[PDB]
Amino acid sequence: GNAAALDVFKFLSLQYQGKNLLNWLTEDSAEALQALSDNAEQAREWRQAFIGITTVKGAPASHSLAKQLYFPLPGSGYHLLAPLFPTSLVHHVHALLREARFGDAAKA
RNA sequence: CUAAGAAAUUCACGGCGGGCUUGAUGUCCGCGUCUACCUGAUUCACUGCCGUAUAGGCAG
Repeated sequence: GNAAALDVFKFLSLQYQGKNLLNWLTEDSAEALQALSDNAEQAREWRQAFIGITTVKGAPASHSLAKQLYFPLPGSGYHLLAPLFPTSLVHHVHALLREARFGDAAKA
């Protein structure tokens, strides 16, 4: 999304009590939905806004510039199989490679 | 029915200034290489004659 809009993500990435405020907003809790408000229904619509950062917006779509690749089924069929780029897996493998190449226990 | 399908890197250029690598040196003792064979498979497609012949035949 927008790079100037990442203040919401820096606000959601806080580890205030023992966990993220995101997962505190997923489950029903008394400390949740009451700290950030003085009205009830306003806190409900703020929850339904703030929990929507993990929900896909819009109809499912893969662009013409995106990749989608037929896969033959065992009987006579095909599935379209549009693959996406795993940025979390690339970030995990990239962190593993930087830790194995540049880490303190590797430099030792 | 292929991480499918698509694509102009390109223009120009002074690397050269200079130089002592030197001395010195024990390679060295010793040694069983034997054994046994078909080059011959048509392996020399030859030399010459009659004929105008390259076509064809003939002699040794």
